[PDB]
Amino acid sequence: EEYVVEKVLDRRVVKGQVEYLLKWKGFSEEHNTWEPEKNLDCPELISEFMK
Amino acid sequence: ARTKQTARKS
Repeated sequence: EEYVVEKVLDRRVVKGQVEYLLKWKGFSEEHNTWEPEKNLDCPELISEFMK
Repeated sequence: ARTKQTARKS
């Protein structure tokens, strides 16, 4: 259930939570998922995105 | 001790 993240692609705010669209490392783009911010352990990828 | 960029998938 924990996986290496490759890139943070997008961000949204839904139902009171920030969610990020993640491209998982080694997985095709058809496996991308939105994940709430509490699930993320990739602060430097969020930072790259926020540029 | 090297870091990795990770996340839990719902």
